Amino acid sequence: MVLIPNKPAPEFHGCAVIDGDFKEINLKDYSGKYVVLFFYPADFTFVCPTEIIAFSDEVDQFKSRNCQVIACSTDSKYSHLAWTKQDRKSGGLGDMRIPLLADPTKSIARAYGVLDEEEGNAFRGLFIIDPKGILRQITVNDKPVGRSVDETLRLLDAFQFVEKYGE
Repeated sequence: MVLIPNKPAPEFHGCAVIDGDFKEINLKDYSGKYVVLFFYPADFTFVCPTEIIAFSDEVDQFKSRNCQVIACSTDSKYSHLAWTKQDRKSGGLGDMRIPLLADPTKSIARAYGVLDEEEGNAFRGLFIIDPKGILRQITVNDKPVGRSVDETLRLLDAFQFVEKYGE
């Protein structure tokens, strides 16, 4: 919808696969932490399992900034689980260090305004949310083009800097 920074981010709950298990997560569960919520389309893709792997591999950098990264797509909780079990060599996902939140009702994606209604999957949206649950950053790419880990870290730094100071 009309998503705007400096307003409370739309709340979301759902089943996410974490370390090979189904756990229910809620945006409120991360109160006190920064949250990067990023959506992707399809799954076991011939290109770009790599983008998700990219963020997973640098998960250390996000834990460092007191930030929880959450990946999300319009697939079922079971599809996600399958992607983890598939190794990286096959077009799979290998080991995952960040939660895959499943959005099969498409409601979370439509809530963050990133749903391609014509095709039924999400755009490449990225959202940064405050420890108080306030939206700080909105990024949406056309489907072919992916996201930088460095850019997300740069933004996280800027926001956390302003949070401590402001100049």
